[PDB]
Amino acid sequence: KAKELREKSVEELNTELLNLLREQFNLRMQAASGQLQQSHLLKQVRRDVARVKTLLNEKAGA
RNA sequence: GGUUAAGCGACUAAGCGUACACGGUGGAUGCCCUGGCAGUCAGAGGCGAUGAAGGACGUGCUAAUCUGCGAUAAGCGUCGG
Repeated sequence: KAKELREKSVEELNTELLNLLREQFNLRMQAASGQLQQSHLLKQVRRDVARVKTLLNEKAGA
């Protein structure tokens, strides 16, 4: 996914980041409620957030 | 054969002893090595304010401990195998 995400800019990657944070919250609410079933989506979204933050820190200037 | 008298007198085991058979307990002996000990031949001889040694807390689909890791948290990018 990093190859696709490198095309995006600092804005439109922050938007992506915030959207994955919203999705992570919603998955957390379903999971904690005990009505998620697909328990593996939490690993998927967390690693996606880590990827977006890595690309942000790369494009910051360092 | 009957009665009496005299003499002698086996068989008892509440428990115990010894022998043998079979058991219980217990964890020696034998065999074993993912642990150690002593060295040889090579390395390396340091880490730390770019925050160490060592820790607390946390981190999973996780209830706990160990291992790894640090709010990007059993992990993120890139390059090779």
